[PDB]
Amino acid sequence: GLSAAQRQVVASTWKDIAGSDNGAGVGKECFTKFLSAHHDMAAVFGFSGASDPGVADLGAKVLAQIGVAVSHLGDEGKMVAEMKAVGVRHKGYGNKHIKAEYFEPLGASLLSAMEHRIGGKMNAAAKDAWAAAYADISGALISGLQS
Ligand code: HEM
Ligand SMILES: [C-]#N
Repeated sequence: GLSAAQRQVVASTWKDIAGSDNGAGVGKECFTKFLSAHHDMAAVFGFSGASDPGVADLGAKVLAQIGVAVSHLGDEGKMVAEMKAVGVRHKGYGNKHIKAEYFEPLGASLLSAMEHRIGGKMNAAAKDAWAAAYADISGALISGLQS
């Protein structure tokens, strides 16, 4: 759960993270750094490696989905219901054995890619609130995945 203050710094910094490309660039960097660090993850996604054209594609779709989750943070039941639906779709994605443990390393890569973009605006308060926001968004996706 996010506090009112955490919801506010997440909604505020998302404007800068989204940039003029709806976070597409942040997505490309997150997924390229993640798969370069964990080569074993390429197969879970069905990618050939970090250079596969699909990582820039999927990176834009993930960041665009985080953007609609950010627009619904004020209604928790709404945000978790729609992230559960995304999670239910993941049962049939990649190697079809996506595991809950894979989400915490992905989170670290996302927060670094966000910081890379926004610089000093991703301060300690922004990082804690985005860590809390990533915990709820992926947590709701995992619930759908395990349903
Ligand atoms: C390490 C964990 C994850 C894995 C292995 C994974 C894997 C995949 C794969 C393989 C696809 C491509 C499906 C296709 O070919 O159409 C996909 C699509 C998608 N993923 Fe993930 N995903 C993960 C985490 C996430 C997270 C954290 C989000 C949260 C926003 C997310 C959001 C999406 C979206 C929006 C799509 C596009 C299709 C749809 O809306 O269902 N994924 N994911
Ligand atoms: C998930 N991409």
